[PDB]
Amino acid sequence: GSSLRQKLPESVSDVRFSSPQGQGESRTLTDSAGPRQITLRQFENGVTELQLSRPPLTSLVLSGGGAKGAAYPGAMLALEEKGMLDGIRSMSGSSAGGITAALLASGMSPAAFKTLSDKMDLISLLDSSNKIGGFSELLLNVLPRIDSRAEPLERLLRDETRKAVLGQIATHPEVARQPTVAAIASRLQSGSGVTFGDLDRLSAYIPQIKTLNITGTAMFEGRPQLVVFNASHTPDLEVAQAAHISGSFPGVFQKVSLGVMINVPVPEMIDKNFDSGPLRRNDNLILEFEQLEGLEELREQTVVVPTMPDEIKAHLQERLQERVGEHLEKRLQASERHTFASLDEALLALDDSMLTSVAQQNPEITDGAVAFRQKARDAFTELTVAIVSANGLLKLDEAMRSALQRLDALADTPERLAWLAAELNHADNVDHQQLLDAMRGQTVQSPVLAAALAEAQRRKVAVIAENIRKEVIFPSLYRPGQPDSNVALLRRAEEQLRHATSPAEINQALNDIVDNYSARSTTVEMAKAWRNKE
Amino acid sequence: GSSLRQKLPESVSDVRFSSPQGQGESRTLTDSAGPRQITLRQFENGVTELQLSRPPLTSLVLSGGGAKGAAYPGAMLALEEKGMLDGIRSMSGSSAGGITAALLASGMSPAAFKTLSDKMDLISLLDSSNKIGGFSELLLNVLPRIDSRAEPLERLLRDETRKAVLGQIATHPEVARQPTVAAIASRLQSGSGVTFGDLDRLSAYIPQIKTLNITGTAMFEGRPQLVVFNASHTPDLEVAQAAHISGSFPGVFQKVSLGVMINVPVPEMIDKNFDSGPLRRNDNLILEFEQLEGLEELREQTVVVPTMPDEIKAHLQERLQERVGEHLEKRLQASERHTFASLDEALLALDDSMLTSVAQQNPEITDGAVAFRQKARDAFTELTVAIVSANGLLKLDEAMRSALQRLDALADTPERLAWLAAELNHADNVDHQQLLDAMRGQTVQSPVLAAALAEAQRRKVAVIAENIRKEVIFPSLYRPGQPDSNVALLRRAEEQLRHATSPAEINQALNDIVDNYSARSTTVEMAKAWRNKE
Amino acid sequence: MIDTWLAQWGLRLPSSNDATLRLQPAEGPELVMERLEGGWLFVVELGLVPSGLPLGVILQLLQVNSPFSSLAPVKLAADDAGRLVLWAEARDGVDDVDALNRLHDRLREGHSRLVPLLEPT
Amino acid sequence: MIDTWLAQWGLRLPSSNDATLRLQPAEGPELVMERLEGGWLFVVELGLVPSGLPLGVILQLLQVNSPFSSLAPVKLAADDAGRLVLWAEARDGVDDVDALNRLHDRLREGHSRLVPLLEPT
Repeated sequence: GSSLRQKLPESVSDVRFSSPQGQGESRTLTDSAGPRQITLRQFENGVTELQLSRPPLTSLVLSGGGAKGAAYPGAMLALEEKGMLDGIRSMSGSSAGGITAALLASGMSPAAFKTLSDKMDLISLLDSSNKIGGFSELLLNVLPRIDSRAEPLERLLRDETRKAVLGQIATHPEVARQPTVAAIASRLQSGSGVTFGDLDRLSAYIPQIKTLNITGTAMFEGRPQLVVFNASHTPDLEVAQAAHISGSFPGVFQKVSLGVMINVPVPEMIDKNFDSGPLRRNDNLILEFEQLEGLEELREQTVVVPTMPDEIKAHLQERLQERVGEHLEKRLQASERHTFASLDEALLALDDSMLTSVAQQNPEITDGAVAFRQKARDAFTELTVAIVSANGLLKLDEAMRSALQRLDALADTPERLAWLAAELNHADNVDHQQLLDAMRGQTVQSPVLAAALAEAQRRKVAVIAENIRKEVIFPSLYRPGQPDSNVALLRRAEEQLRHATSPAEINQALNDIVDNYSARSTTVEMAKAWRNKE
Repeated sequence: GSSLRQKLPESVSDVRFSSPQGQGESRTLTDSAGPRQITLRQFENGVTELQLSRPPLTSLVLSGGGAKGAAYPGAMLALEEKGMLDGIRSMSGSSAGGITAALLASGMSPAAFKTLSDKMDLISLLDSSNKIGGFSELLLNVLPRIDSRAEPLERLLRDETRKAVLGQIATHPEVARQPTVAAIASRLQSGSGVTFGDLDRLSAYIPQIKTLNITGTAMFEGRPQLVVFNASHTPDLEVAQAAHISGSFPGVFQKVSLGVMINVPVPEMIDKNFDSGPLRRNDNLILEFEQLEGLEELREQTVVVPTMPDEIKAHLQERLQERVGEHLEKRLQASERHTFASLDEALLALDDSMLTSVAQQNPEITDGAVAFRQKARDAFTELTVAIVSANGLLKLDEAMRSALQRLDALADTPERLAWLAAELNHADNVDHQQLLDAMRGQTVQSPVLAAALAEAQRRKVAVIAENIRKEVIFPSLYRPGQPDSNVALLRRAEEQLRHATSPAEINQALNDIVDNYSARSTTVEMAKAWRNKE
Repeated sequence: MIDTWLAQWGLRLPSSNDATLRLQPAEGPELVMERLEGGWLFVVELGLVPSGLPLGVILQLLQVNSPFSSLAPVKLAADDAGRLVLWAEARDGVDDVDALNRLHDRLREGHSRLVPLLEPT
Repeated sequence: MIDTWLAQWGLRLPSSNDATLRLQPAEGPELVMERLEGGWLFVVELGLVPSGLPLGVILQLLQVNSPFSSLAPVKLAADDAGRLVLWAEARDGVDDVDALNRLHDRLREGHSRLVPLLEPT
């Protein structure tokens, strides 16, 4: 449990390295295998070292502030220029960049976007010539109420987005014919704006449509609050509405009844996800103005660009172009290292593709691992046929037992049992989840199922903790008046919460706060409220 | 309040030495003046440094333990050999040395004592062939009850003491004729033992009779307790009884109803006294076995000697003789240094004698100080005539006012006002105390009286604190099981108490204890009891 | 000189060495050693500071940092996450095997002394 | 080199120097300097540790001792009497005027920051 910062002596007998560390000469088991250049080195004492190309660029995080979003098309060009704009599957922006990523997710081609930003850098500057639950669902519920429907910004975005999305639909007439798509474009042509729900729904068909996450931080009661608009929380709300709402510098709370601050801290946009193993699944290009994903690893993924005329804005679309150009080729020559305590552990860390690559190249190494993977993938289907045919009529019939028996047989080391449990936890997999939800709290014959169930509850507990961090801590932690004493307490509650494995530990987090926070009331209430609810 | 143990920087402007420290060349105002060799050096900036011979040897502290008190006559000889046994006015012993100093205070000449110790080193070894308020007045009240009157040790001591005292009385037939003495020796010849009350009463007449203090530490309830026998607490109790009681290694508590440990820590025997100034009034010869009077200053005054035959006991009476011989001549060539912030401050630190010596030698220096001393000594008599003639009939008549006016006139600097207050606080001076007791709590016209009264309450408060240290702290602090955490707390309560100037601060000391002591009950009760009483 | 301190357990400072190594001895606390400008930082973890400590315990904690403590030069602190830590600082040049062996022992001595003061709270 | 540190206030290290000197500047805490084997010990007093401190305060206290604190190398401790103390250690040889001037400032910075955390308790 690591340490974060920013007379003769009687002998100590024999001492190992608590982590795995290669000792002695290494042989190379597999050199550069596959698209992701898998290298395996193995040492005299077993320890296997994995080296592998940086993950695929699948995400774009756009940080807000200022008005300077006339530089933004610099990058956009740099992306299609080197041709990895296709490869993006997600876009995330706050404040001023909140609008920009809207435009882009909507499917606005690189050249298309620019001309708009050259009549936008007027508008973005003229809007600066203008200038229980939480403060999230009480926004999520205040929208349909007393808010002026469509402004100059809402209209313009509504249309920009609606053009891109509708345009892509046509270039791809193979998808246009699919019911659900043709349902969406008849909505769009009726005058409706693009939602997240469908930006999402369209990114599965066409790869030039991207998902959207717009983050923003609203002051209430001196206490900044995180607010998220994305496919999951605000699915049918319109992309235009949100990007404008998060245009609101500090914004009015309608007075509804019962470094600096404009920054949403970078890591509050990047997503928490449960990867089956120690491998990161993707990379972020983080554009900024002026598996704890650390400062140091985030720096590595962040390029930071250094009354506006029309030629200085070009300059800025060149400086950016060029930095976001060197990065992308450099990032192509850098790596990831992961150290394991055994070969099989490191073959477990690879997805089936990667495994298959190493296998092509050096089959002597992997035959065991491919054998195991094959049997697991079989047993997991076999188990799914069971779950489904049981709905035909909860009760673990024999067929599930048999497949759980087949899985139990594969878990002949602690490493593989862990892998088999995680595999059975994929939130995405409705049928497996169907079964874990059912055996929740139960004692089961099968070890694998027993693992999987425990793993499930750990996750349940982690989201609860994460929710509390976001709504009891985050607001206090960044209250401007906050005496350092108070900050110390909460920076500690965060630590407690990070490592919380059981509801009881979560309770203790909150009590530490109730017992020790000096109103020097609300945070304390807030906490009390979390402590009593299930 | 001292510490006990065992980017450009923005400037700090002008900084003095918080204590006085001589800076620059010194002149010598007065070289070796008088019996006590007074030297005054004065520096360019005013600071006057005093150097003076170590104080008179007036006290003998005898530490207990073992049976090895057959070495003791080594020193006794060394004392009369160099001839400073006369000069002793006090004797203080614990455990095994508790007997020894009894014998000596009783007036037993050096040679006399030895022959006894050569039939005592049998007896002292045969007794090892044998082997609200507090545990102090419940001893002080358990004595006259169910205790076997006179044992072999009680008898032998009763007589040794009674011989010496009665013998001295005769050699000095000028005192024998005085009523009070002739009252005491008719008691002694009647079969009564020597008390403290009279050992005291006789030391004023004859200088070969010494006072006695016997300290001892009794375990009760695992909790060691300090117990004192002296002229003030147990005046009429017999010297013999006590020295035997404190012969009791750990001793039985009759079961009456409602480094190591045998050591009474050295400083619990040496006396707390309120000297009018920064000068120590006397020295201790501390014999040990194996104005915070510090470790370091106590070391300086402590010489530490390194089935018993009769010739090895001689050896020991020679080793001691010789060390207690080198000491006494060395101590004669060592000094005391005191630094003051002005001449007059250092002339204030001298008693009238010392003053008079410096005056003989360098009258230009002192005329002012002798002028002031003369007028103070006059005004203090003048005030005493007032107090007394008022008893003739509480109410400050004019005559007291006049003398208080004369004193107020002398206090023309903060240093002298302090001196004048302390002078008026001499506990020994019944008439002054008569007046301070009367104006207690009152607001008075005279500044000097206002000082004196404040000074009085400070002292009242210090004895209370000292009492608590001795009976709430001391017992817990040296409980054998005591976890260091607990020790830290009390070592701190001691600190609080040391610096306590008002009853309110004393209350807080005790609360710190109630609030923070882990029974890991009694100390806490004990404290509660002190906190409620006036 | 660190590498010869290691050497005595038949361990060797691992190639491509980065930030933090962690040694776990057969008895007692894990030892975390970061690496610095010109020296290593040894550290031992004692858990998150507990709520409701009694004064005396607080005191015994603070007293670990007196320049005269029996544990010198080991220091007691908390990291930014509120985790109570004993640490010392081994410099290249200055220190050597015997000296590192001392640091280590003083850390284990500090850890055993204090560790029961927190738990029972 | 201490004597030339002194010199800048027109003070001079007093002859027949013994254990403890005490400097009182025109603003701010008194500075106690004991003398050691081959160096001086600067110390600043913050009062006796209070009873009933809240956790966060305890934490901010402990955090003063992280090897990375803005006050390094000044340390926070309590003496045997339970008195809360900031101290640093100036060696002969190593340190000099500019360096001693730093220690001093870090002590005053530490004292002003913390001193209000105790009083109001």
